[PDB]
Amino acid sequence: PKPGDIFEVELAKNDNSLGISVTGGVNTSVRHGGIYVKAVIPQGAAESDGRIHKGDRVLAVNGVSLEGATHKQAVETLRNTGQVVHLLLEKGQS
Amino acid sequence: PKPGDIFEVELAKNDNSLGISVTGGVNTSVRHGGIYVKAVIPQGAAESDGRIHKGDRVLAVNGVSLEGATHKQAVETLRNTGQVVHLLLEKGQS
Amino acid sequence: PKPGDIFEVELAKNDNSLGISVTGGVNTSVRHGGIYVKAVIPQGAAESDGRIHKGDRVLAVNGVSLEGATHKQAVETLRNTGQVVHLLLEKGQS
Amino acid sequence: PKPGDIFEVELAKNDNSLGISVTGGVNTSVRHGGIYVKAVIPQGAAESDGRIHKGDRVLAVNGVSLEGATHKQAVETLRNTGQVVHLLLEKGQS
Amino acid sequence: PKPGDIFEVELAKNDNSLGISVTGGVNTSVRHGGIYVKAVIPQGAAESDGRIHKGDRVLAVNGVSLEGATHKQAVETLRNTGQVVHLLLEKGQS
Amino acid sequence: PKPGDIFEVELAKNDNSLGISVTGGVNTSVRHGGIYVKAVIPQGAAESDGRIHKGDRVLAVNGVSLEGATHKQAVETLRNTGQVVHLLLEKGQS
Amino acid sequence: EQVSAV
Amino acid sequence: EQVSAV
Amino acid sequence: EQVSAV
Amino acid sequence: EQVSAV
Amino acid sequence: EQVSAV
Amino acid sequence: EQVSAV
Repeated sequence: PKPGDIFEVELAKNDNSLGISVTGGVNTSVRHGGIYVKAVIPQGAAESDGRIHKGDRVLAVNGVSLEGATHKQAVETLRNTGQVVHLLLEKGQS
Repeated sequence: PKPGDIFEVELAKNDNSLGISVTGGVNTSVRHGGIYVKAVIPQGAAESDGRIHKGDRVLAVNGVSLEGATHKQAVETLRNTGQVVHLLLEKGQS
Repeated sequence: PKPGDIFEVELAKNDNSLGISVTGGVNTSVRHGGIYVKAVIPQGAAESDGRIHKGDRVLAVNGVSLEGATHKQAVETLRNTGQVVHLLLEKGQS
Repeated sequence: PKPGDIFEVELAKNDNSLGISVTGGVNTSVRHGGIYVKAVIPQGAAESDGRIHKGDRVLAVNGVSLEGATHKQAVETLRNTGQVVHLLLEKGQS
Repeated sequence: PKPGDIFEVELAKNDNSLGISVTGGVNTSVRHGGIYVKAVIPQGAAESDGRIHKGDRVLAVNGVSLEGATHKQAVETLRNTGQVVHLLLEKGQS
Repeated sequence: PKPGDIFEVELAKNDNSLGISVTGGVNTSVRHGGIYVKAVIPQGAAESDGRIHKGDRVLAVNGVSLEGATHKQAVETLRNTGQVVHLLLEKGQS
Repeated sequence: EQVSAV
Repeated sequence: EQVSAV
Repeated sequence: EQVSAV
Repeated sequence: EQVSAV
Repeated sequence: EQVSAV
Repeated sequence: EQVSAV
């Protein structure tokens, strides 16, 4: 995808983790209160798959929007998932 | 989804199981002969994912309709699958 | 698709019609109470598109299942649509 | 869909219009700077289709996110489209 | 999309045309025998939609691959369609 | 699917393998330089899932086309993936 | 036995 | 009345 | 406060 | 070398 | 400023 | 003629 494009990924966890760290939420000072990928963990699921990178925004998880989510809410939504997770993203700028 | 809505799930097995029990089939007395989720197993795949609940109807598996399926046929179709399974469902009423 | 396969079509109306006639419903004697394509109208939308044929079953319209629908209910659901309609089908046997 | 759910619509224009009015943008005082459906126009495309309602949020158009869009930017993106338009939405609360 | 990415478009015809000209086929000297967009017609459907450009490759039409198609076969497949057409493409390089 | 139809599969690896062997590429003498499934490995992921068979063509992996790929390029693309992989295929003839 | 146009 | 594990 | 037709 | 309108 | 592992 | 495992 190019920056701004929507894309989706079915991501299988490794070690019960998606392999990303996230930042943001309506209660933070991060751009728009959005949920962004802050880092991709070495050897983790996101890295191995290769579609998600730092700066990508997470819009939804398993069909439910992360809009209006606090940081804690979004993190819980991301964690309260099974072994494979459907994620909807906006491509960031590298 | 609200009751009656179509939805789809890519579900990864746990312990080689989807984590649901199913009831129904053209040969049973269950509503319409349809295939329904009777229960969601604790700690299983469906529960952890959180999208499938008791009362949801399974319409298809890996692109093949369960219409006209006997109980035994539908169960075989659900079992004769890989580690991740595409399911097409109708949301039930809670 | 082969018989039994799920498929979907975004169909644009012609003359404000999908170009099919449908039979069935939970109140009829048609197979399973399902909603089936009885005919494809010459020069109509379905014919021109070429994916829907007599014997195909309609499972959903614009994301809403036709399960349990009476004949009249399903017909209303099919008519109460815009110029382009999302249909979910099961391929029938020719 | 229930409130908060993601959904998508392929919408055909009527009279070269989607049949909605939109409010919001990063430069306005509307919730989060998001793009929302303010009204659904009588006899228009959105109304006839029946899936989009007042309060729904538009997340993307033809695969491109409306995130960060000013009001004017989002409106241009929505207008600079063909006769059928792919829209990605979050269901609002009625 | 960036070059090489798969994307899909539901395209409504204008004047009963998709608004593109295509080149290629297994019988021609065009790259790989593939089906490519040679031009996008002013005021036509593809132009107005804005997702398809010169150099994009058409992989499938209404769910059927154009692989192995002669020029004449692919052209017939593209023409033998309804008012809205599902196209699967690979993004080209501008 | 019937021969020539496009289909897609989210496939979970077993033993860190998709369970197929592939042949072809722009540098080989295989049909069109395409990437084909040469065999499905016993007890492997593809076999267990049941949708991919010998003779199917792989068109894309995780949203990226395999068009123009050498054998080595396509193989690297298929290997440089996570635990679950999105594959886009054309159904072959049995 | 009911057939309807849509 | 038939319930099965999958 | 800006509302636009599309 | 063949170009066609669709 | 909050970063969390998922 | 090249066959590879994936």
